[PDB]
Amino acid sequence: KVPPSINQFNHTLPKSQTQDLLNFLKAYKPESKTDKKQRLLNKLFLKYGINHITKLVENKKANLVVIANDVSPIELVLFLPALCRLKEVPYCIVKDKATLGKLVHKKTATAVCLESVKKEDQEKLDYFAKVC
Amino acid sequence: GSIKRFRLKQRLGKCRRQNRPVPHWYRLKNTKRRHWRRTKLGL
Amino acid sequence: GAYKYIQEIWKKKQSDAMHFLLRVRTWEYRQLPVVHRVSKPSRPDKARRLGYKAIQGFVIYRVRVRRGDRKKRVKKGIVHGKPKHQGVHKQKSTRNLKSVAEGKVGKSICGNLRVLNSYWVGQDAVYKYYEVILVDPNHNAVRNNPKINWICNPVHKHRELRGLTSAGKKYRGLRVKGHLSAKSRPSIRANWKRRQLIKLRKCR
Amino acid sequence: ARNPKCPRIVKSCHSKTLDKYGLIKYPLTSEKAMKKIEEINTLVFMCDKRANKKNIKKSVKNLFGIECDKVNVLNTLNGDKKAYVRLSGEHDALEVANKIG
Amino acid sequence: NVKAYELRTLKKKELLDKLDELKKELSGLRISKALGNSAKNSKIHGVRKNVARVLTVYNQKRKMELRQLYKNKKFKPYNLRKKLTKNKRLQLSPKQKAAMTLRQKKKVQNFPQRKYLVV
RNA sequence: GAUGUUAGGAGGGCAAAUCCGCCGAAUUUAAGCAUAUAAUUAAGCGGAAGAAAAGAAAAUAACUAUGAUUCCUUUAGUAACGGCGAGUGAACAAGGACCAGCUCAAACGGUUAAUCCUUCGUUUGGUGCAAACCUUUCGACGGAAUUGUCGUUGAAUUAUUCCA
RNA sequence: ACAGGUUGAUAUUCCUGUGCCAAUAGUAUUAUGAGUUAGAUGGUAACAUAUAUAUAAAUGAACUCCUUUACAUAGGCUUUAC
Repeated sequence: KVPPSINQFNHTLPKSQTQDLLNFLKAYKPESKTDKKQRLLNKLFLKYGINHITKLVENKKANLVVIANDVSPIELVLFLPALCRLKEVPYCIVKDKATLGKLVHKKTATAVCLESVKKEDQEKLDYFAKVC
Repeated sequence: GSIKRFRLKQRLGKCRRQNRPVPHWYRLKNTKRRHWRRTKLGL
Repeated sequence: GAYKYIQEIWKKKQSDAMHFLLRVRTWEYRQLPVVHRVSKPSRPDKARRLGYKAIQGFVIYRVRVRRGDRKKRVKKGIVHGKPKHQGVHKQKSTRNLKSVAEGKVGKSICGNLRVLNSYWVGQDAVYKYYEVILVDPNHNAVRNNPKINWICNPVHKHRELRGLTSAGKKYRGLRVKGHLSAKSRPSIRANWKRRQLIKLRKCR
Repeated sequence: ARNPKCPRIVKSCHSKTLDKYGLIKYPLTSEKAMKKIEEINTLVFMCDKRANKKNIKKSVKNLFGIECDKVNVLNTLNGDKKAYVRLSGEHDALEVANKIG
Repeated sequence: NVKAYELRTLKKKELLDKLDELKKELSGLRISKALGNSAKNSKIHGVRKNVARVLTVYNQKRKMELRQLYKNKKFKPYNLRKKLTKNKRLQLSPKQKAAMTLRQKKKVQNFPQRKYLVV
């Protein structure tokens, strides 16, 4: 027998829906190491990292949150769907942990949040939010 | 015995060598001395 | 923020989700061999809050220790002293079980490292399972950092074997100051020795 | 497999191994040994304890014109090795013995 | 009989050749000793001490040559690194020991302890 | 999680007076002895340093209040414990010696982790006969690091004044 | 692995004779005999057969199945050796 709070991490988005959401996020992948150096040399973005994400959710800086399925200690993500619902932001649990890491140039990542995206795509972000 | 192990044989030789009396010219510039019969090596 | 939530979630315990979870963890541990390295801290909140600092040669070890008394060690079940000491069965060790657990990793097994600290993790009737944080001092990351640096000094080998861990501070009574702990403070032996110490001067 | 990123430790010195001169220390000059040289063309040599027969045979050929048919050895009480080196008919012992002593 | 400084200039082949020659002479002295001869028994000591001297010069020359080859590099063989105590080898570098956190550095820079006098 | 004579490193043992953990008696005392006593001793076993341990208030006081730790002088053979027998037995103040403070974690910083490390290198020095040490900034290429490194120590903002 | 001899003191160990056992790499030559125009024959049978400086050589993998190694005590009988 599995407790509800633990149980809710079983039901991800559908695979096709997941891919579509991931693809939509993809272009807002943060500034990468070589690029950062180039920018510096001359003279928006997806925010990650669990502590930072909790603050972003709390302060309603968050607008859409994507949560990884299967971090090894459940506790470090356990509060997050509940918190997101309470502070009233759309959240989605996505199947693949590694890919969310790839999306931020890391070997793994826990959650990723999108505060705002370009005006031309705002409707699509609203659609993902609606699905969630 | 007839047989020995090499370390033991070498040691028996060492004791034998040790016995040899003080050199006669040296006295012209002993107290400690193995004797076989009544004073066993034991090792 | 994140760590606060996880702290409170672990704080409740006998809440359903945690209780299920502890049982599952305890099951896994009951299978695993007695001392083993773990990938990254099992309880991030407690470990980080305690000694742990993530970058490079800080390593986690999970250790299993047997519960209850230890029994008096006298052979064949009889003690030849006075009746006051004749009791074999109910005798109780001075070190806490947590300290023993830090010892079991701390001595030969992980003996490159130095034990920094240790946190609770989980329990069953047969075993208590503790996680021990240990740190290397022969690798640059600890040598360079001005923070935490001290543990590389030669004078901090084997803290867990000397009562110089949080558990160590505990069973020596060093945790509680004030009049209530009285004689403990400069060391229990040292304090006894000072009180006994009988002093004379040249002219009296 | 193996790939050391630099040598672990380097021996600087000339070799501390037991050399050919020093391996064989000196001919034996006992009455018994003189007799053997005379009668059966066999030369008696004192050597280091840690010598082995093959090394003595090579060494003797290098150090003298001797070629060795068979080499018998024994460890004395005193700590010195005694090697009976039986000469081959390729040369005749007496002259070679006379030349060395 | 010969003295170190005269040896030190010489080429390595010549030095080794000289050593081999002395060894042969030494063997000859021993052969004499084993026989009934007494005459030259005193001379062997001289030869042996000379042999020792030749060996010292060659080994030293090699050591220098090896050190000269292994300049810089951060990765000498263990033997050529410092032979200070185990306790010293384990220990921190002074540079590392000295180093301090930035805020502490700021604090020391702003408020150094100072020299002062009174009425 | 295994596996590797993979690359760099570490631990083992000896030494103990002082020093730190354990574990732990009895002879003895009581004119006997059983609780006590001997003793948080001896033996046993583990671990350090040139000293260690302790240390920066979950302290004491009940005053006109003191103010990290250690030690000395002391309180004190006292409060107290104890077949309330034998015996055992503190603390606070006070006089001194010395006199030193601190940082993680927590909060805060995302128009960009500002961190860290190996290997390759590269230069401003200084010593030294040489060996060699000792300072010195600057880049690569790997990794590590958001399952949390780094900065900050509520937050801006004025005048003043300092330090690199 | 045996006999004889030999030294002031050793010998199945030295000497002389005679053997025996174990190794005996790769490559190329040679010589030794086999089989072939990818593996010999005999013997009714039990079984036998290579006498070449040398009885060398009679296809055989995986996988299997044995056997020798390898065994108590007592009592007599019998054969050979000394």
